[PDB]
Amino acid sequence: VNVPKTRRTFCKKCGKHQPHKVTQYKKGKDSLYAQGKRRYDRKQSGYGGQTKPIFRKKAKTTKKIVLRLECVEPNCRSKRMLAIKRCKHFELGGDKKRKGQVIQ
Amino acid sequence: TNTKGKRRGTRYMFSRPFRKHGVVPLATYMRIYKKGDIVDIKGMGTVQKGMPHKCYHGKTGRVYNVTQHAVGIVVNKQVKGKILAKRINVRIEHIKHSKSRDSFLKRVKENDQKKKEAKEKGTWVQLKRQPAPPREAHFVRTNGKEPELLEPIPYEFMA
Amino acid sequence: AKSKNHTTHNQSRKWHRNGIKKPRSQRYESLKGVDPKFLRNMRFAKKHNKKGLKKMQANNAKAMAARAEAIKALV
RNA sequence: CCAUUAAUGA
RNA sequence: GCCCGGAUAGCUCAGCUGUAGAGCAUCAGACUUAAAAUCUGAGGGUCCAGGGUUCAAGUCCCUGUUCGGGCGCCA
RNA sequence: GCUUCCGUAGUGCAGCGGCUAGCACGUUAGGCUCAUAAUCUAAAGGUCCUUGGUUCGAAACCAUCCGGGGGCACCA
RNA sequence: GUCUACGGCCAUACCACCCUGAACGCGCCCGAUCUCGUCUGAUCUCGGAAGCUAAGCAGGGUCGGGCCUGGUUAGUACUUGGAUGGGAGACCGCCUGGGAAUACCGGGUGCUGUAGGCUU
RNA sequence: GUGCCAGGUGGGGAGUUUGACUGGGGCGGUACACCUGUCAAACGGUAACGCAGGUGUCCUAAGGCGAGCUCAGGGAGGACAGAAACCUCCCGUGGAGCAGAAGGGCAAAAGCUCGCUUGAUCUUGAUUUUCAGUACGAAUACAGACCGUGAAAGCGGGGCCUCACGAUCCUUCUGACCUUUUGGGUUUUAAGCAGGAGGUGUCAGAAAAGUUACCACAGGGAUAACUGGCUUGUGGCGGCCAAGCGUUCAUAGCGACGUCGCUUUUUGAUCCUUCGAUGUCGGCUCUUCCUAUCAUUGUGAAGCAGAAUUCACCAAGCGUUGGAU
RNA sequence: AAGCAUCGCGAAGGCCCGCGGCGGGUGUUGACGCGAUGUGAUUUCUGCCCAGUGCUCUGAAUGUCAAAGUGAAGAAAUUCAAUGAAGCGCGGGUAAACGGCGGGAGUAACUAUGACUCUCUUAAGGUAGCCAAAUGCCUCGUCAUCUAAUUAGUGACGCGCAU
RNA sequence: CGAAAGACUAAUCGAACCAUCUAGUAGCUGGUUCCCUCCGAAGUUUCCCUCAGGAUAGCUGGCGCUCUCGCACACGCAGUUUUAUCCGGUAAAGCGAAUGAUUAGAGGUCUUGGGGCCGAAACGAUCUCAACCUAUUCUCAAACUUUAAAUGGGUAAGAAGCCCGGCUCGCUGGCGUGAGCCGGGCGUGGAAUGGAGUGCCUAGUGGGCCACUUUUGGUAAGCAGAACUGGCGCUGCGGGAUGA
RNA sequence: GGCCCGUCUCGCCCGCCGCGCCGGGGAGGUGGAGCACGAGCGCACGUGUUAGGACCCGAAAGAUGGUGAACUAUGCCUGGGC
RNA sequence: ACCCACCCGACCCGUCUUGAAACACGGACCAAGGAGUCUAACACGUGCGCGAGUCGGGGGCUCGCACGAAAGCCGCCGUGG
Ligand SMILES: [Mg+2]
Ligand SMILES: [Mg+2]
Ligand SMILES: [Mg+2]
Ligand SMILES: [Mg+2]
Ligand SMILES: [Mg+2]
Ligand SMILES: [Mg+2]
Ligand SMILES: [Mg+2]
Ligand SMILES: [Mg+2]
Ligand SMILES: [Mg+2]
Ligand SMILES: [Mg+2]
Ligand SMILES: [Mg+2]
Ligand SMILES: [Mg+2]
Ligand SMILES: [Mg+2]
Ligand SMILES: [Mg+2]
Ligand SMILES: [Mg+2]
Ligand SMILES: [Mg+2]
Ligand SMILES: [Mg+2]
Ligand SMILES: [Mg+2]
Ligand SMILES: [Mg+2]
Ligand SMILES: [Mg+2]
Ligand SMILES: [Mg+2]
Ligand SMILES: [Mg+2]
Ligand SMILES: [Mg+2]
Ligand SMILES: [Mg+2]
Ligand SMILES: [Mg+2]
Ligand SMILES: [Mg+2]
Ligand SMILES: [Mg+2]
Ligand SMILES: [Mg+2]
Ligand SMILES: [Mg+2]
Ligand SMILES: [Mg+2]
Ligand SMILES: [Mg+2]
Ligand SMILES: [Mg+2]
Ligand SMILES: [Mg+2]
Ligand SMILES: [Mg+2]
Ligand SMILES: [Mg+2]
Ligand SMILES: [Mg+2]
Ligand SMILES: [Mg+2]
Ligand SMILES: [Mg+2]
Ligand SMILES: [Mg+2]
Ligand SMILES: [Mg+2]
Ligand SMILES: [Mg+2]
Ligand SMILES: [Mg+2]
Ligand SMILES: [Mg+2]
Ligand SMILES: [Mg+2]
Ligand SMILES: [Mg+2]
Ligand SMILES: [Mg+2]
Ligand SMILES: [Mg+2]
Ligand SMILES: [Mg+2]
Ligand SMILES: [Mg+2]
Ligand SMILES: [Mg+2]
Ligand SMILES: [Mg+2]
Ligand SMILES: [Zn+2]
Repeated sequence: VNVPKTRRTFCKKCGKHQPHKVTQYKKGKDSLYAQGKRRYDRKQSGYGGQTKPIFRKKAKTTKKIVLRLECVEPNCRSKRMLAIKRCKHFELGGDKKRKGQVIQ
Repeated sequence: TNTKGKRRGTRYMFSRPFRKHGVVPLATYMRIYKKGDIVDIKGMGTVQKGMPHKCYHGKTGRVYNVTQHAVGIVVNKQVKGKILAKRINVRIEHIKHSKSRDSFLKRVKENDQKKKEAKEKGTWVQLKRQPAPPREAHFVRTNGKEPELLEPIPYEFMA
Repeated sequence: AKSKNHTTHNQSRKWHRNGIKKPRSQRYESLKGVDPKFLRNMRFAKKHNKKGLKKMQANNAKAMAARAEAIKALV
């Protein structure tokens, strides 16, 4: 699909429609010192083989893409996640498709 | 098994009749509806938002909520073992007035008028309804002529 | 080892054994589902119905006096 | 340093 | 999920900012009396596509598509 | 049975929906040679299996039928 | 009787052809400076009035097509309930109650609301 | 070399798994989560491995307004230009198009082309749909704000409507001058509340390869391999008609194109009895029964001159052999 | 089973046992030895292929690469960066290791086939031999013979499902 | 341990024997002990690695409560009918109506083309078929339909209903609407039959089968699978000779 | 209708030992197993659901610790026989 | 109530099952034993005492225990549920 990098939409902190800077959300590092991560580390340390399941029945072909909407106006700097439906092609600023053109 | 879709088998139900397609007429948009009005439901294929489910097509309930351009109605659905008074929000175009109450209201008005009449007179007038009575025995006359003799027709093969 | 899938054979008999009922119709039905602005403002009307009690009681007393004068003219 | 072959009778 | 590479003429391979070269093949020319062989010429390059430093990039780097290899596994 | 493949001169075949159905092995010339062997090219060469249908136009796309042929059919 | 503007029901209103329109209308029509938009004042918009019922529109007509409503089709097809009815079956007959649709043959061809005109 | 960690290898060895539906089970398919038309018997509901299908996508516009036009097709014309290139007139109820499968819906639209946009934004509830009236997904009116569009009425909080999707726990990101971080104060960190995402396609969601003819156990005729039972497609057998074969001549003997029946001596189809067992094929021996008669007895018809041979009836009394493989 | 042919090992070794130890078997042993394999006397022969799975050789010419250690930031927990062993990747050998040995096109004066040449997946494409075998569905293959009669037997042919 | 058969290892070997954990587990078979009385089923919805089983609704039993009274004086409820009011798209019928199939004549150079015949050719005479038109004619459609039943499905048949007078509103607002509170006046609301409403626990069941009518797949089946209703299961008795 | 707690929206007012990133209050949505002049506690009996051997009898199994080479399998020592 | 005779009826009980007299399974006969128990957590209903309270757990005081390892009592009468 195609989304632009700017979006005049609602902001939670201001309470009005302001232009937000649009980019794509990605996962972060697990940081190794979370509660469930340290619980899994201690439950895995020692004998016993492996204590928690490894999921190996992948059936989806794509992901729900998430836009990271960041406000443009200073002194607010508000960020917000916005999920769109499942698509396997995705781009920003991607070729506005030019209605009234020869397709060859 | 079948499918569990919302419009499964609505080819003739949620469709428009013959030579009555096109623009929905405007008096249908501008009927008025109050609370407690007895209202039947008939789905229309043109207007598609606010459409009721096909298990309410032909059912009749009472109005509990009147919104801006829709009407809430308490209908009766028999869910296999019991009748449930359940509330559905149906848009205006899928909604007519039920005239089953109008004859009752005119009969109540006629009974109130015929009760105010002949009250100071002292006479007792029957106000209830009564079914089809025996046909009040009479004379069947003829002006001299005899009844026409009917005859069973002789058989002949058509094809 | 196949089996029977679906039927509705004895079900209507089972349903009509215990007497399929009309729903419990009560006077003063609930207001769950009514639009919130109209519920809000009927709540304001029921809140401010206590204002004007002396006018209502005085006009009911004058209505009693009017019915007394009417029944005096009738009798 | 590499170089293969020239259809039968007259 | 990370890292390391590749994608070129109809086909197979080299080629680091100052007309992308060779081999197989096609069509011709040349040597020999003639043929096979040998030599030469011509055609054919979406360099997988796009963007960016630069005056010029395929070559330097990212974004989408494949061909791989090595790691690691919590719903 | 099921999945199929092919029906095109006497023969092996080919054919991008718009060709004069390429062309070779046979049959018949003819050029050439001292006469012969091979030729480098021409003539008399087609029941596109059959029927029906769409398209302007069918071997080429679809449906049935008719002939030659390949493979699967497991435990008690 | 009739028209204009806005309509309700949405062909008894539509479609093909012919005839008639006095007055108020409604339009055809005359131009592009202003507002406006096009390749073109053809459409849209603007400024008007020399002609006109030619056209739209209104009314009427067609042994008109269609549409609406009835008879025939026909108590026919079908169908609720019943039988130790028939028949090898297929199906059919009866009791009991309801009850169609073609072809075919008749009638009709818009009513009405609001506001303002014309026939003073 | 020993002691302790870290990395590779590791069926030498250990534990465990090897889905479900299924006209028995494997193979073949998904009828396992969904959607349309039919089945479906004119409310709804309704099954099979019933039929035709479709889905796990796509869209910065194909979402949301406003404006202008009419689409497919046909006729008539016009240089190249013909049946299809482009221009114009007329007819044109939708016979085109609306992303897809199908159904419904739509004509100054819901279609095409333009102009502006991001209601595809944030936050409480209520309701419908499968339903147990529980979720999830989808949808329906509203409520509070902030907006877009238009001159305004209004419309819009995704796709013209019916599908395009996912619990607990864990992780990641975002938000509050938010709470805790256990003696008190600061800071890093961590834990909390809410929203979104990383997925469970066996789709209300284990983390999972085979073989056993060396096998074992608890059961099942809920379920097969034999026989018996219903049916007879198929196998075999017998009629009806009669275009023709027979030198002429349908029927001496045959008989196409069609059609009506019998049998369980063949294979199919079902699973009704049997899995706390009914010994599973042939051959040898032996007895009885049926006639759908090969021969013998008695007959009728021949394309019966005699011989030989075909058709048909009464008829199972008596016979139906020895061997190579 | 003898014969044949491989593999490892020169003793702080090869193969193996052991909960354990300067433990133990081979070993009162030393390559004509010990341990692990395949094939199965004599004769003759043992063809081609290292692409795959194995095994094995070296290599700062190196992609990945844990712990410990090194440097940088901070108040520190912590984070980052370089270095980064063996092994996997890359490169040779190895089939008396496991194993594998098919299709396509052109081409010979009757047809047919292909002595000859090129290419594919993936590395060559079944060599010498042998056979309807204990190995062939078709099949009771075809021919000769053994019989009066042979789905049996023997001898030949090879198109050999699948030597 | 095996000159190799998973052979032998005390009649025991694809992991000996004895004792213990251990009365291991089993959604799987079998059995389950006195009488009488009363009431009395289900093999169905949804979910589950669920298909021999559970959970959940349904069917069932018990315990009750709240009310009415054949003691001169009944509100409500139905596998019922009627009176009005809507819903359908099934049977039937139609395709001289649309979509799809499909038969044959007749009249018209719409309009070309192929085998064709008279002609160098001609829309010049004759007809032919592919696609053409006009009225006709024959047969159809579960996934066609203008129509369109019978059987059905909801509603209303009153006191929780009408008719008045007045307050409140922060909704809407040219005045006005709409909704909610008060006060007052009027009772047999069609046929027949019922005494009704309601709250806890709660076992068993979740393998069904047959028959009139409709109907799917199959040549058909004592075949497989559906819809309404009734039976067997759970039920004896008279008849069908026997017998779900 | 009203009140309590959590969360959201619109706005204003009051108080001080420390005038603050203080504390409290209003109106209207919504969630709670709440309040709204109590009804529980203790014992006993019946039924139902469980954990335990769990109505009774039943496996193929797994683990721990021991006993056997008087049969048989093989190696060694010492005798016998053909 | 013991035996015999006649008429009509009358297949062998339990279980799995849609269906059993079954050519489905267990079953010669008889006597004895033999299978829904006990603890804890709950839920509902019922009986009793007290009542915004209720209960004494545990412990202590009285009798040397025949009856008893009973009963009675507690500024512990409420620490605590
Ligand atoms: Mg460790
Ligand atoms: Mg079942
Ligand atoms: Mg003009
Ligand atoms: Mg005019
Ligand atoms: Mg005129
Ligand atoms: Mg007419
Ligand atoms: Mg193992
Ligand atoms: Mg196991
Ligand atoms: Mg299975
Ligand atoms: Mg129905
Ligand atoms: Mg528009
Ligand atoms: Mg809003
Ligand atoms: Mg749209
Ligand atoms: Mg074996
Ligand atoms: Mg086997
Ligand atoms: Mg059975
Ligand atoms: Mg059998
Ligand atoms: Mg037959
Ligand atoms: Mg003849
Ligand atoms: Mg036996
Ligand atoms: Mg026997
Ligand atoms: Mg006979
Ligand atoms: Mg013999
Ligand atoms: Mg070897
Ligand atoms: Mg070799
Ligand atoms: Mg190798
Ligand atoms: Mg050979
Ligand atoms: Mg022999
Ligand atoms: Mg031989
Ligand atoms: Mg063995
Ligand atoms: Mg009883
Ligand atoms: Mg089970
Ligand atoms: Mg239908
Ligand atoms: Mg019909
Ligand atoms: Mg069961
Ligand atoms: Mg059955
Ligand atoms: Mg026990
Ligand atoms: Mg128990
Ligand atoms: Mg046991
Ligand atoms: Mg185990
Ligand atoms: Mg059972
Ligand atoms: Mg039973
Ligand atoms: Mg049975
Ligand atoms: Mg029995
Ligand atoms: Mg029997
Ligand atoms: Mg049994
Ligand atoms: Mg016995
Ligand atoms: Mg006893
Ligand atoms: Mg309970
Ligand atoms: Mg109690
Ligand atoms: Mg407690
Ligand atoms: Zn902001």
